[PDB]
Amino acid sequence: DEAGQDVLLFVDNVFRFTQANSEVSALLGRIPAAVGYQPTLAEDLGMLQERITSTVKGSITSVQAVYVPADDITDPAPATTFSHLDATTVLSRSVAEAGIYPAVEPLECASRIMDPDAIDVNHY
Amino acid sequence: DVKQVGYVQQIIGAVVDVTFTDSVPPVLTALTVDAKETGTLLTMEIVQHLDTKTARCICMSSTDMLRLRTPVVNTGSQITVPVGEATLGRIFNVMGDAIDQRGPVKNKVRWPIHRKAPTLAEQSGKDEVLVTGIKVIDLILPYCKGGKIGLFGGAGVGKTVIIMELINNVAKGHGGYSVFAGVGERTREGTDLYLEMMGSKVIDLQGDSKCVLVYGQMNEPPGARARVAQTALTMAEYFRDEAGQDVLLFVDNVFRFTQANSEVSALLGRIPAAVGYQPTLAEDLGMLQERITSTVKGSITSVQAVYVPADDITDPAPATTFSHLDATTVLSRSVAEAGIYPAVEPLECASRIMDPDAIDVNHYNVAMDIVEMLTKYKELQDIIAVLGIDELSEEDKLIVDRARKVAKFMSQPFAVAEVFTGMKGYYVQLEDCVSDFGSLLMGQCDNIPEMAFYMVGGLDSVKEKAAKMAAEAAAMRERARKAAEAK
Amino acid sequence: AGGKRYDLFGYEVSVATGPFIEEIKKAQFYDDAGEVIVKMNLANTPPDLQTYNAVLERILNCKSKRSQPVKGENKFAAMMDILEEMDARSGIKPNAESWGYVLKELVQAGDFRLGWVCIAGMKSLGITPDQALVDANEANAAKAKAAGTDFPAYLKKAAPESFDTKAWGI
Amino acid sequence: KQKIGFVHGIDGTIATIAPAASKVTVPYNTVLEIAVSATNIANALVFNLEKDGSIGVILLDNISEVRSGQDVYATGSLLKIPVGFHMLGKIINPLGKEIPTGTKLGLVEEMAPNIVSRQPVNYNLLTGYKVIDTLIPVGRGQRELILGDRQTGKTSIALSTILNQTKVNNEILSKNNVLSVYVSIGQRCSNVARIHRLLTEYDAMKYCTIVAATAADPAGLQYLAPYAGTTLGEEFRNSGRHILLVYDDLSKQAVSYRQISLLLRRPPGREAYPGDVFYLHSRLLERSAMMSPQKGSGSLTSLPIVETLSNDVTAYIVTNVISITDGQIYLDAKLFTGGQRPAVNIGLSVSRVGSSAQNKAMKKVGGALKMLMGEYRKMAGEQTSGSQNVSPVMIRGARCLQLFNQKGPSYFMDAIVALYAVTNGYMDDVKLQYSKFYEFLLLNKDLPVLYGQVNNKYFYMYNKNLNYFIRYFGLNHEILEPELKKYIEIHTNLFLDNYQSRMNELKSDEDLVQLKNLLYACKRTV
Ligand SMILES: Nc1ncnc2c1ncn2[C@@H]1O[C@H](COP(=O)(O)OP(=O)(O)OP(=O)(O)O)[C@@H](O)[C@H]1O
Ligand SMILES: COCCOCCOCCOc1ccc(C(C)(C)CC(C)(C)C)cc1
Ligand SMILES: [Mg+2]
Repeated sequence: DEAGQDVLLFVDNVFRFTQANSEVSALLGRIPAAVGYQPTLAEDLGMLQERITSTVKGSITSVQAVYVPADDITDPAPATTFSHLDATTVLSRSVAEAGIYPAVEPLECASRIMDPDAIDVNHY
Repeated sequence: DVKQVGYVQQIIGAVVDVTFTDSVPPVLTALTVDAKETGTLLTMEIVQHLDTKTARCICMSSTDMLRLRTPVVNTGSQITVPVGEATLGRIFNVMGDAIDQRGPVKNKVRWPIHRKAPTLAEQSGKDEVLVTGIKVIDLILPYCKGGKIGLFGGAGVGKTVIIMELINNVAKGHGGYSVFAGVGERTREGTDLYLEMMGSKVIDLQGDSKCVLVYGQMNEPPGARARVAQTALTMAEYFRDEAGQDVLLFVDNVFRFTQANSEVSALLGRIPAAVGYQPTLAEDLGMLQERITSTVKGSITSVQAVYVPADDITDPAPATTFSHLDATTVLSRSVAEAGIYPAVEPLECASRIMDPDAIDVNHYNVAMDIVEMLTKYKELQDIIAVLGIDELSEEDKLIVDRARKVAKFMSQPFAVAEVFTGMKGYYVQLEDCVSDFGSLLMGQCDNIPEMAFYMVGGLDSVKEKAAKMAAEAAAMRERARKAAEAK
Repeated sequence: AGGKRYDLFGYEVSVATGPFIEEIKKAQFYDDAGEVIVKMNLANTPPDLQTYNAVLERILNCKSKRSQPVKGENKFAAMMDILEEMDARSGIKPNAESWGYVLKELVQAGDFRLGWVCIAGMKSLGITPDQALVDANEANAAKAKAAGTDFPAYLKKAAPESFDTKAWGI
Repeated sequence: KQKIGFVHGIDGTIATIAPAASKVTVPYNTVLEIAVSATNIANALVFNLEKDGSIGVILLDNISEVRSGQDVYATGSLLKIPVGFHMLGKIINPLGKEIPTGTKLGLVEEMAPNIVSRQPVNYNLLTGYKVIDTLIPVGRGQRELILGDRQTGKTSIALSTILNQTKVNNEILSKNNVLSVYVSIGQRCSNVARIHRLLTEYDAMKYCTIVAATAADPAGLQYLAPYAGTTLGEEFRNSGRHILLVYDDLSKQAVSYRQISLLLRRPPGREAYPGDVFYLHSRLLERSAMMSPQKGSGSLTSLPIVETLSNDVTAYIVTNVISITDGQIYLDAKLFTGGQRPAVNIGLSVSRVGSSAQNKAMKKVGGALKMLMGEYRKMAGEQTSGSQNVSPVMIRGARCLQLFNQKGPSYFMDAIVALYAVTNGYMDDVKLQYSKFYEFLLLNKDLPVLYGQVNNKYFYMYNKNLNYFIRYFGLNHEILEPELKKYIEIHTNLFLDNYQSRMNELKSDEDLVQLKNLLYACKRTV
């Protein structure tokens, strides 16, 4: 806002922010939701994820890491993080054990600016 | 004499609590508050006493704009529903308030909704057969009077046409009316089912209708949908007892009758036992089914559609439902696409009354022989596609002919669709049907071709079609011979 | 006078569509006319064939769809949507008095090709089209044939031999 | 103004109330105006009542400005938003507050129409995609689900279904113009901006409003986004208009209802949801309808989106919405990655409204495609990875699958002819690679008009006012059938001779890439 500069915002990681409030939700008296998470997880994460966004003044090029426990994508914490991103990079044990790094599964991940018009046509 | 009044004390969703100053009314007792307050009439049935003067009551409509400590009128009893001839050709919600816009309903008396089940003395242990008129059912799956039946069908399998025909036949054969229960019914299907009952004259507005309709729709809370089948079944117990006759009770998916009660038990706070169904699963389901029984005075049969979530039979809702059923009228899209209508797959179906202790011996042996035949035909069908019909022996290809004849002979028309498709319908009796299949089984009608049995009823009816086919082909030969000889 | 008409569910339905037709003929723009069929429906007084044809009269005789201009406006599609509404949705069938309006528009607009479809369809349904408009349609056809307006110009242009995405104008 | 009480406690978005000494009754679903300051006010809603006198309340705005001890005034009226034709151009907030960008009031919760106030679906809603409008057609008043995992094309279907409706509603009367309402629940606030810019780019916002309840918004405001959208659609129904209504998405709406209900200590259930969360979506989707001629003959269609996870459909919400909806659409990522876009799975995708929605020209065509694809699967499933199959079914079906691939909607005229060519065998000599170039030349260009073949009085694919004859008479009609065949035959011969011959001769490095890019552009524009 003030300096008008461009910014990088690396985060390791967004999931520990989630379970930090999960460890307290029981003490607060909020009824827990499914897998052991707080009921206000999606709202609480959205109040942070929306702050991370470019404006007319500047641009934050954030990067986030997420822990997928047991390699289960169905966990609501990652699943709620899907909406709040543009490049949902995904890594997999299966590619990693094969000796391939970065252990990316290109089929399970897809970006937003993978368009015909935003980027070159040959690239697409 | 005067009437009792109570005061609300809390509202949590559909749940409402009602303080009194005297003895609380009984459980399941209905409590009305005038329409001036909420804007519309409002009924709530007591479920759960909390103290000597409080009465938790589940609400069947939306309790929006309901202030606190509003007056609440005790009806003196539970939900009194209409009953009678005037009920026919109409639609009723849970409270018996007609929703078809077709003026009032001129009924004499109005019976309560939670009637106790028939005593053991009122029962009739003699297992009887309901002559459906649909040979496919009657042969392999005799609908037992006072019994529960399963109907498994999605879209485009003739489910509607079956239930329409059942209404017609039971209206003329057994002289008995019917009743429909849409539990969690899509409100679109209410129109698509009420209008089919106008083209088929099952609901003759300017005449004598046959079926009652009861639509508890998805837009209604679960306190209503859970109390629907009791309504549609109370309509039927009048016809059972007073009119002294037999009745059908069609139930749109029982899965949605179970889900709604699960929701009620959740709202009340009752700990869900299992996957999420209420702890009172079998109780709330059995209080319904045990009223669906034969009697000395009549009968109520119930054709019940059942949804199987995830195709798993082990789930408590299907599993508890199956423990009450007696027959399973399965429907398949495969046979339907193969021209067969009704689209019944007899081998995967089953029945309980298939026992000569219940039915006569000929009806049993003939049916079991057909099951043997069509089973063998399935095996040989797995061989023909691999090897070829020429691979088969002379004994096998004969039953490969007769099984095809049988399967084509199961195809029956319907008087319901007589206006739509044009062809007549055939109400075929029970004993005549057994002699027909016994002829086709004993080989004494084998010279007849296959397609003659397609979409007919009764052996006495196909022979006109066989003669028609032969005469038609002979006329085509006499046309071709003289058209070629003239030139 | 007017025979009985019944809804789907059998309730009696009104036929006195008189005053609504005058309400249509006074419609200065042919989108206020379509907004009268709503009131006719909401009054349990659905539209008759004569009503739809009054609407087509205004779709033809009016100058524009609404007070302010509109992008992509078209009188023809309006009329034909009324016909698909009359036939398929409602069941009422058109008459010669309806295809007349539909044909006059294609003559005024000069789209001579679609006119011959209307001539080939009026003759399939058993209708006698006015020869005045057939002569005018053939006149516009020959007219356009002289000046190369028979087809537009952007189609007669030679195709690119190169398989470049830019040459084809994608 | 006379108050009812004062706030007692808050749990994030949730609040609690303590009644004043003057014990006054408060209704159950009304609005409570909280006096956060002397001027600013925090709207709210009653969600439960209690014996002792208290009100658990959901807060819809200005949550941070809430403090215990504040005064709390009551309106005595349900929630309601502005309503009318003065809203079609503008994004909004489910309280009606217009969101910026660089009278008549309607109730959020009204009872849906009864059966007598309805009509069986008879008219189609063209998504612009051949897939849907052929095999699982969407009617008006036909609520139809859109399932799939993340990033499959759900929002794109519901967003192209709007863009197709711009070319027509300009032409046709303003009674038959299906309008639209996009509804974003829990989506990122920038997605709404991209939708705004996109629909503004194609002049689709003149007939399309948007309801925005972002992830930063309260759960109670995400809870009421679809209700607000529906209430806007309801006057359009009551004014005889047609109207569409999209939800992106309901799976987040249920998270919001969970949040509310659990924090206000409602009894939980499966997946920690309450019992009446099936009833939640039934309060909503049943408001979709095809109304009766006593009710203007309007319609409200629904395209509710529901995100699955690992292709699960046994999930609670998915189970529920499938139990509610009048069909479904099922998108798959295994096909989205394989160049099949929109990536339907046609067997799992269903429209119980099969033909009553389709047009006269569409019943024959799509009825042939069912009889083509049901066979294409029995053959394609059993054949190897390496078998060559020369059969009319596999040929026509594979070329049809290529035609099903297209970015953005398609005009009806364009959708029919390209499929009539396949089912009747005209698109057999071409290759599976060059099918979209065949279609691009057939529809937009006109080869016989170019190459002199003009033995066709009227039938050409440049006018685009011709589909209103197809919709009426149908292509099986005698006048359109032979001309159709001639245009397709001549186009096919000219293609197979002039173009398909030059193509295979391009055995170079840069020419083949210059061609590959062409085909993958034809896929987009067509
Ligand atoms: N027919 C198509 N051809 C090419 N790309 C397509 C097609 N349909 C959709 N896409 C692409 O799919 C991507 C995602 O579309 P969309 O946002 O509708 O998916 P989504 O499942 O809603 O995503 P999210 O899960 O983030 O909501 C876009 O980048 C879009 O370009
Ligand atoms: C001996 O007489 C037995 C008569 O039984 C009558 C009651 O039968 C209960 C029905 O039980 C079933 C069992 C399996 C199924 C299947 C698995 C075929 C259903 C399916 C395919 C939809 C999952 C359906 C009903
Ligand atoms: Mg999306």
